[PDB]
Amino acid sequence: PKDQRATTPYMTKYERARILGTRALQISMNAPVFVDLEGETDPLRIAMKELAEKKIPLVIRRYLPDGSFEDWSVEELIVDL
Amino acid sequence: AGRAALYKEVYNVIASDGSYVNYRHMALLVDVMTTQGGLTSVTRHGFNRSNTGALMRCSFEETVEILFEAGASAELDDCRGVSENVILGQMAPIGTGAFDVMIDEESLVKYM
Amino acid sequence: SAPLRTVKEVQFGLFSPEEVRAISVAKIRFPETMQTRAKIGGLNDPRLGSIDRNLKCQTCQEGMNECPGHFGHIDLAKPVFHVGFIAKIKKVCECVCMHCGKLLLDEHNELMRQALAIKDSKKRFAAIWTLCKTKMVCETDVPSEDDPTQLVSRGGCGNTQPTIRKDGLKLVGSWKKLRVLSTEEILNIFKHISVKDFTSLGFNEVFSRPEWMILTCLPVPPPPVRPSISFNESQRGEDDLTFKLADILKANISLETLEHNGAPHHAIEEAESLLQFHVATYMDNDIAGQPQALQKSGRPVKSIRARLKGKEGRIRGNLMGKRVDFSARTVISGDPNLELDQVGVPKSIAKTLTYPEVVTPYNIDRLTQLVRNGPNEHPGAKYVIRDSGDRIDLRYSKRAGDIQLQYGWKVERHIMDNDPVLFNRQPSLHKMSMMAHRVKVIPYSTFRLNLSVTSPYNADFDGDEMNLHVPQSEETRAELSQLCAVPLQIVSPQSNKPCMGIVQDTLCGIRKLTLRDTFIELDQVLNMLYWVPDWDGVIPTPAIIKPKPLWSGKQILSVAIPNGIHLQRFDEGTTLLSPKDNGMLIIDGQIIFGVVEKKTVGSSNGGLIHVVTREKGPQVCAKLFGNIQKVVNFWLLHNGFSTGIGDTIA
Amino acid sequence: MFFIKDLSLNITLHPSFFGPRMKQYLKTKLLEEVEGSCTGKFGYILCVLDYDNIDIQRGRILPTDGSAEFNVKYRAVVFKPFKGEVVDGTVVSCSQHGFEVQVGPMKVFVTKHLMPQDLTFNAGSNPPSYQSSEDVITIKSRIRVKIEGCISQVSSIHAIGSIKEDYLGAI
Amino acid sequence: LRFGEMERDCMIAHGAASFLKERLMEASDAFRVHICGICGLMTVIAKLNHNQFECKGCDNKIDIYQIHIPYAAKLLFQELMAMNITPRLYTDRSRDF
Amino acid sequence: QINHQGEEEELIALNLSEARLVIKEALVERRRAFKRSETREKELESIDVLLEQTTGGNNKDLKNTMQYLTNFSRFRDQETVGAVIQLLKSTGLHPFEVAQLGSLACDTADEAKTLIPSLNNKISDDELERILKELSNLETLY
Amino acid sequence: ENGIVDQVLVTTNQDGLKFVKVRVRTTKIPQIGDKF
Amino acid sequence: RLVKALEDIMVHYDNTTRNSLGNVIQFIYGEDGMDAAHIEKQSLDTIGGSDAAFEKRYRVDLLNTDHTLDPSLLESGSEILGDLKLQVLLDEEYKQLVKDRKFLREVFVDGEANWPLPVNIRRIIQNAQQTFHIDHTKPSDLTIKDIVLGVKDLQENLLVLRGKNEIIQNAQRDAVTLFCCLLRSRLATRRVLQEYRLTKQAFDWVLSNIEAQFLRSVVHPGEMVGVLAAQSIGEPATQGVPRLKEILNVAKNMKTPSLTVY
RNA sequence: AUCGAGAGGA
DNA sequence: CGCTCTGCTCCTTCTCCTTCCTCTCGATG
DNA sequence: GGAGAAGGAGCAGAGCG
Ligand SMILES: [Mg+2]
Ligand SMILES: [Zn+2]
Ligand SMILES: [Zn+2]
Ligand SMILES: [Zn+2]
Repeated sequence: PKDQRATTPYMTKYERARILGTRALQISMNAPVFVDLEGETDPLRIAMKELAEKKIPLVIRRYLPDGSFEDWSVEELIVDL
Repeated sequence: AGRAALYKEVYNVIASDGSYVNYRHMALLVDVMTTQGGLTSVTRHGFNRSNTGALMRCSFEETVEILFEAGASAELDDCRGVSENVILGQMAPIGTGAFDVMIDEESLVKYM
Repeated sequence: SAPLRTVKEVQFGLFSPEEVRAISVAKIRFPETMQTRAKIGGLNDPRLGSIDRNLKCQTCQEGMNECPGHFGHIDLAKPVFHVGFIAKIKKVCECVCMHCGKLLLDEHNELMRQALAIKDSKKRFAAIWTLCKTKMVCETDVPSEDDPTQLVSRGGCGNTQPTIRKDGLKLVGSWKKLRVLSTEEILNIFKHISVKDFTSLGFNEVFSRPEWMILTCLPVPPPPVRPSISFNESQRGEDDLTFKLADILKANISLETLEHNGAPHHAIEEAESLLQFHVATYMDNDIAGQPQALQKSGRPVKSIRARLKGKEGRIRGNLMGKRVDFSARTVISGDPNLELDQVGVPKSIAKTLTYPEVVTPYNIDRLTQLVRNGPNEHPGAKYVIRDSGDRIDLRYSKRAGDIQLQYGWKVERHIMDNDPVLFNRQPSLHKMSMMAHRVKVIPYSTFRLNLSVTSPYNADFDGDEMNLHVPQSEETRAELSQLCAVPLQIVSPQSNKPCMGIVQDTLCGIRKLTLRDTFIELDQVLNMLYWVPDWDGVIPTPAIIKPKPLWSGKQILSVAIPNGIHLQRFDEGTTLLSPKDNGMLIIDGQIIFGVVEKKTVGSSNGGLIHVVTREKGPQVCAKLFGNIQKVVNFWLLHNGFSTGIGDTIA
Repeated sequence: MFFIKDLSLNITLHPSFFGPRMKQYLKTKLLEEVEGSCTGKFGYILCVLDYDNIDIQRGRILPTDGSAEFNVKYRAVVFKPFKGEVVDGTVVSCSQHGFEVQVGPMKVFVTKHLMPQDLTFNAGSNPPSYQSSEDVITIKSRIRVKIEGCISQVSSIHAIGSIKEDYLGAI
Repeated sequence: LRFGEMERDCMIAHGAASFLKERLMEASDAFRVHICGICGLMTVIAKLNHNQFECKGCDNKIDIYQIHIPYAAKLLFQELMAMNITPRLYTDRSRDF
Repeated sequence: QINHQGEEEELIALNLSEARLVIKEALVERRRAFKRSETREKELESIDVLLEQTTGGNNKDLKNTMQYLTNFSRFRDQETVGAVIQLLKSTGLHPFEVAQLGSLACDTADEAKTLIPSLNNKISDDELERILKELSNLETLY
Repeated sequence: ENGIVDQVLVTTNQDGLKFVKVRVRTTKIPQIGDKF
Repeated sequence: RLVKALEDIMVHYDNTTRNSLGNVIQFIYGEDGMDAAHIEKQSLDTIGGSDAAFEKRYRVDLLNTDHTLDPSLLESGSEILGDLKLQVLLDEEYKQLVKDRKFLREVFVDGEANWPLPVNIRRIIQNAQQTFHIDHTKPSDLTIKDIVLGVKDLQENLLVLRGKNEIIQNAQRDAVTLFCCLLRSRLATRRVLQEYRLTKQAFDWVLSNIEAQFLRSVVHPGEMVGVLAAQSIGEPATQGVPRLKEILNVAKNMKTPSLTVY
């Protein structure tokens, strides 16, 4: 039901945290990096930088009470945190 | 009407001690005790005697007495509770686990 | 190997005795567990959860590391009651037509139709029970409600039913015209009840069939559930269950033995009760009646129910809460020179707790050096894990200078600076009592906290102890830093007020520092500025110029406050002149009025702390606390403050 | 016999391969894991129809590690037998007690309980065919076999090839 | 140190699901088991060197799944089996949508 | 049946010959993907070329399977495969039942009745008689 | 533990069983955190 | 015991409160869907004071002398005076506030005018004054039309809920009924011109900021509200009290029953 | 080692 | 109006029930 | 020992005979 998604365009803090942790995990696995290196050996710092300018290729599946769900691309979501 | 009176009554107790609690935390409790169409206490005979998953119920104050009932009725826990997933050691459906993370391969192929 | 999944639903029910027999991989025959090291084929055999060094576990090998046990089978000579279901069986039997297979009442009675309408099976059964229990007769012909003159020939037996009484381990039927009921009779009665009756009775035809409430065979849990005991010089003293099972087997053989040998009718009866006793106590050594099974040592037999029920049982004592590794506990101490989101950890602790960092092109050089340092130095690691699972222990090898790391390998890195960690002060009364800080290693054996963080913890440096937990996966590390980080909780949802602030000395100093008369010589100002880590290197213009260069205390303190702040508090006496120097007014990170005190840097929501969090974000507010404490403490150190008996004398 | 169905498979990928090339790599992995598959519900899976249009349907990243699942939908051509079916099969290997014939991508074993009573094993022939009756059956010849029920096994799937009938006989 | 009930409560409050799971699974009680799809009972003979699996009583050799659960949890169910209780674990929700 | 697109697609009881032709088309599509990265003897060798140009030769078993499937072909030529489809569908013939007649050889209505018991009870002889001889002639053309 | 052996006592009960009691001593130097 | 009662109570992405069973407890969390961490006590000016004082502080009349707008307030003077079109806009607002006054009298019978509400307006306003040192001695470039429209436009953007259906839209209106009354209180044109001599640039900044801050402050979904509520009541209890025990346990046999007859 | 009991902290 | 019936009331039974760590000590199969 | 569930026992009224 992508048309008329009834959930917020803003990224709730839990998604921010989980996305950051995940992306850090993949980076630690030597996964491809999508931005230039300024020396942040910290995978998690790479993760915050990545999120700031929207190169995360992840989409959040939000579950409604009934089991139906919406898909929000991280690019679509508003990072207000 | 009873719900409102119950809230008002409890407020006196909390206020009497000079402490302060937000209305949100307080009203929720009052609401929960009446959602079942009655003054459901939070003792063994109230909240416990709900229709929630037995595996959750068995950890309140009575364990074996509840398990036996599950077998009698062949209960089917939904695992939507938090403690239920704790026992199984699975990610609870809350907080960071109240949703799912999916890889938008379309966006991936968008970024070269 | 095999596919991995996750648990979605759990279905409960009662074993089907043939299902039990099929599942079991060995029948149990001998109560004896032993000639010197070989196991009786009929009990505790290698087909079950074999003991250490025995790689059988029903041809499962793997020792006990990667293999659980398997269930045995016992064939009861006679059926026995399940303790937890005695009342349930009693109620059900009060509803069945007592050797008919049908129910006392039917849908032709509107009352049951109301009961049958109940969606809730549990309530449904109770509702019906209240009605059927009063029906003492199952007459065949029942006048129809629609046609009173017409009767329905439903009741097969057409006879009466006896009143049922819970006689300890057995039921007694009082016939309205009295005898002990037979386990066999009840078992047959249940076996003659229809599935349609199960729906009304709240039973599941494929998971919970009423006849299964009566036990015909017993599963035998493997040794892991009743572990082999070697607490003394190769002395067994096996768990109570092992002995308790033997008692049943001894009873089972005896009951079978008596029946086969001479059929001494009475002696059989006592044995059957003894069986019903031993099985009952085995499942539950606690009943309303007197009977209390006791071990040969004289103490009560610890039954299954005892294992689970009660605090410390298998449910609360091991599932909801448990002992964990990668943790520590010690005594705390104050240290103003540490920021809110920091903590001091002894070199000894960091030398032991480790983190499994993953080798990547971005850190392989650093991790390489840590391994070279080894576990003896602080900045090192204990274990190097190859991709194959080779957990090399640097403790017992010179290979620390020879191993060549490879990407994907894990290193048990010591705790290092800025590694997030979780603290907890027992009792954890509420959310705040657990928060995430950053690590700085220190050379002494205690935990150092910034003074201000104590108030939420409800802590105190009078010898209090506090717990430390270290996350192990990058996932969790990120989680804490963004959800449980110290600054994020500065404003508490408890009462809509900041939960932290300046307390104890630092609060006292500010009053004096910001007091109207407080003036600072140039010498001090030069130092005080430099203590502020955020100082921009620009000396503010002294308030007094001509007679001597002086700075009023308010001038310096403003330096710590970041620019762009605006607070306006007005008291009854505040009139843009504040003759009492009360109230408070800050403009663009500059104090103008008021004496800074509890009502401006304390817990009050109108205080400065609350404002800063919202105009700059916690990441900035946290830096404030250190700045304020670092400054005032330095000035107070060089100003001093004390108390004495004179303070009380008027 | 042969069926077209939009089937799906669950595939897991290790993070290191999470580059944009993952689309094609996953396409491959699905192709290897789908083709050459035996299964009781669908019998055997011959190939994948519409090799393009890969229904990735979003990757399911796991919380345990960086591995993610892919329930990738796909149209596949599969083989499914039925009891009492006629197939014009070919003898793959001979036997004194009957034959094993190729029935699509499935193996069918002709059993001597179910061939004309007058047909007898002729070891003298090369191959040692049956030559005592009209229904002469050999490795190099053509055969029709009656599928008297599918005997599905854990490792493979096979059925009974019956010959004692007016039809579904030799050649 | 015992990560007690009051402690996990805070993690629920903070919503630190990932951390809570780690503290209760990776920290201790980690254990792998195999289960039967037909019946939700840990009754699988795992011939790991043979990669052969089976559930006697179902003769099922294809419905085998690997599940990570607390070692204490395994004890609870096995005790429940000893109790005549059938804790069947299913990995597929009966409700679909 | 139903596809994973949410569309209740009918159970596709694919004919042996039409299944082979669909497999040929699918192999051609697979070879197209690789590039971007009729008599039974002719089709048997033509498909083997596709198999060898799309795989490494490990899957000998299927290469045997298609080779044997091609040998028992009845309608190798597709545009004739269409004809039988229209003939059989015009009668409302059951898809599962449809597959056998297109994949198996039969000359007379009775022979189909003997070969397939399902037709024995409910099928109209006239439909079989006119159709089967038409298809028998088409088969003889191969 | 960390100390030096102070006084090693060897004796026997009324039953003739040999007993050993060892006293080890060490010096407690007030540390950071020690209560007062 | 309290925690066990409220473990599974959590807020879903539909901005509702459901237990583990999915039973809905509160349709909108706390009856306002507002985080407790982002709310602080604030005054309600329209409640207190005498009616004449209330009218003075808010009423504006471009036609009569009693509530004449002082021309020095704005660059536009007599251009505003006499404009009935603008007078109508003022009449709508003043009437709107009057309804709010008598409305809030009912909500808070005791007349108390200090309650927790999200987004501290005063601090935003004071911040506005200090952004670029508004020269409060010169007339401003604001117009009544701009002020009145700005207030309404802000309200239309206070989106707690997203459902476009009437049912959800109706809830959205009731959710922010109290908060929007405060806005119409402290953003009344008379005050916006006299008390806070803002510029057009500044006023645009304020309205943009309030909306931006407000959205940040809405309660996040996935919250474990029950646990937070459980503990929040808990730590009070560790500091009456036997009564609390007497409440949570319903215990019909109250220790000290009593009546309060008026 | 366990259980039991006691002493003492937080 | 006695009889009967039935719920209604009353009246004992008859259960089962409450943060974290640190040491020592005696007795058990 | 409290507290709550439970089951029996009596009893009177209401309808019946
Ligand atoms: Mg203390
Ligand atoms: Zn085993
Ligand atoms: Zn009967
Ligand atoms: Zn099974």
